[PDB]
Amino acid sequence: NLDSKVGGNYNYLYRLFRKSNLKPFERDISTEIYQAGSTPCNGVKGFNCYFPLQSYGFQPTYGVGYQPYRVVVLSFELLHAPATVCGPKKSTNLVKN
Amino acid sequence: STIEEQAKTFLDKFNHEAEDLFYQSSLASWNYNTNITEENVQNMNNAGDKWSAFLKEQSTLAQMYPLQEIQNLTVKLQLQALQQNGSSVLSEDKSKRLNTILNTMSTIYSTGKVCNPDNPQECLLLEPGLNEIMANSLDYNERLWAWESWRSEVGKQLRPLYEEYVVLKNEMARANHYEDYGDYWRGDYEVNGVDGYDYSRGQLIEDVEHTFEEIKPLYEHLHAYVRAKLMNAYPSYISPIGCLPAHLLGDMWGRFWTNLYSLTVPFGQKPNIDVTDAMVDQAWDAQRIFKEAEKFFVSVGLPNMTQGFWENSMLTDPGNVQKAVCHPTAWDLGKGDFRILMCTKVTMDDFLTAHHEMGHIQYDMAYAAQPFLLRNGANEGFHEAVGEIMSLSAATPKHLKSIGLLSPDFQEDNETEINFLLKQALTIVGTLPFTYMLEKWRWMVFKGEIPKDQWMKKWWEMKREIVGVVEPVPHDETYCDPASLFHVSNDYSFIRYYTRTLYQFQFQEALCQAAKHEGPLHKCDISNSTEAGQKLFNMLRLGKSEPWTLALENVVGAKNMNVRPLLNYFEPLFTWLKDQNKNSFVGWSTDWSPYAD
Repeated sequence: NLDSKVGGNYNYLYRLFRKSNLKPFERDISTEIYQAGSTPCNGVKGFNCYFPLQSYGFQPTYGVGYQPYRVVVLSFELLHAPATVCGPKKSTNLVKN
Repeated sequence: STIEEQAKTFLDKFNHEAEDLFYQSSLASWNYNTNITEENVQNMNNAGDKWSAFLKEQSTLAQMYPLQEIQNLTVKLQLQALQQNGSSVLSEDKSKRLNTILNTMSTIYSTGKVCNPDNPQECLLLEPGLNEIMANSLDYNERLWAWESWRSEVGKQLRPLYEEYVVLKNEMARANHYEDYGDYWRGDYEVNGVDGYDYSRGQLIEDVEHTFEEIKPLYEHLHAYVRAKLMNAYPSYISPIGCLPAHLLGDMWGRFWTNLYSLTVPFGQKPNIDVTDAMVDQAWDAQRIFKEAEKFFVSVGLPNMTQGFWENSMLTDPGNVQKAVCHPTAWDLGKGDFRILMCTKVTMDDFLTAHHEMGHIQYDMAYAAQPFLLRNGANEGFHEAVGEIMSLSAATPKHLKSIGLLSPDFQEDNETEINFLLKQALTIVGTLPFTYMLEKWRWMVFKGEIPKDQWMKKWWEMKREIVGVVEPVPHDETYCDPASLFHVSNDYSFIRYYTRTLYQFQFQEALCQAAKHEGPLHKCDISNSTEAGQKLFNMLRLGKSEPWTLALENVVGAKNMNVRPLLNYFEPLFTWLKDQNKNSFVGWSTDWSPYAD
């Protein structure tokens, strides 16, 4: 109901091809052309040279299973630094005497 | 470094790009079919040419990956369709003229008409105009005027266009290393790469010929039954040992005999099963017709329909302002977008049609997890066969009494069931000889065994032998019967109709044995039985990614087509036809002619 629009949204891309698998918690923004074989590429599309970034088709008419989902991943890591963020507290009534 | 790694990389990226353009190409055709506008006619040609030229550009990189170095079966099948260059193998002059002949023959068929001999001012087009009149017309001259005069301005006019259609399509198969163009359509059944399951292309010729031999004793008893009913009308023109006229088959080309079911009713003193009058009292609309059919797929274990399917369905035609084609068709766009364009009225046929149209959508959901290149039926006959077996279980009296259409006190006996098996036989039994006749004729002409002058000489000669039909007026080589046909002129597969009958009856017998149904096969109902849907779901998700001979064994246990389910399902009708034909002559002769005495 938000991202998908009539005509398609090409702003959101993804990396289809990479020479190996990424390490945990790694981000690679490199746009360098992926080389499948031994044929030289040098940033020019051609035989065994493919542009890795591909587009997500976004329209409201697509099926429910393939609808894009906005995913928010919270990374919980406990380091040796002093703890700060904590859960919410609760305040009760005050009585005297 | 290996070719398999380079071929798989090309296929991984191609599946994404080909799926994006095919969706927009199918969406442009959807907006054009549902709404006639000047913007949609341009978007269909624009999006259609972008997807058509996309396969041509990717075919250049597809031929650079030989299949000899690939040991994977799924990779070679994805590169099998991409290896063919299509019309690019033809010369520049023959490639441009090929689309011209196809568009010319399709335009003449749509714009063709036969003016009334009695009313020269009124001129009615074939579809719907002439196709509707030929159904209910009982007159001898009225049917002959529309049947004979059509091929005069069409069959004779399309002859030079058909001669060019044969020459252009033969040069494409020769560049593709095919024996002829008749072998091109037989390449859809081709299976290679697996030991013992290999299926040769030339084997189909012997398969359709051998299975048709066991069809003859069933077809001869039905052909003599229809001839005995129409013998009293014209005893002079219709001989007991002769053949039936071509124009009296119930329509133009004699594809289906259902139009003759009115006069062929064995017992007119008993009511017939009809859900039309039952839905009127229940007050049902087009919204609940698809809803009740969706629960039929849930009772067998198959998944339900997505919310976008029922919301985007087109339930009617809003007058002439926005016009949509009422011909039922299941359109599959992609990425889970499923839509059906049909004009839904309240009739007994629309109930069985809803199960057929939703059968194609339910069939696409199983293999939808496969890549775009692997999304397809295993052959051309499995597409429509899956939707028919869903309608066969719905037409049974058991399923009608379940939801309340048919009264539970309705008497079901031999007299009621024989009347029902005869209606299906006219559509089924009458189709097999006619489909085997015209398809075998095309294979002989495309091969070169029949000279151009003998086209019509062998057409009617082999017609009395197969379907037992003789022409009232003899025709010369100028006329061409297949040129006016919808499937031949539009370059669609005509073989899918013959094999569909054999595939749908095999699946009907196998699913009823898995659910432990007893009695005759036409009494079987697959509703409420979840055991049969599980065995079928395994094959439905395979598609063409696996050999159709291997996927067929996982259901019926057979590696090829078999006539046994064809005879068993028609066995109750075959026993009744044999007793009624004792007073007549079983079979026909090819030496009888209406103009030769």
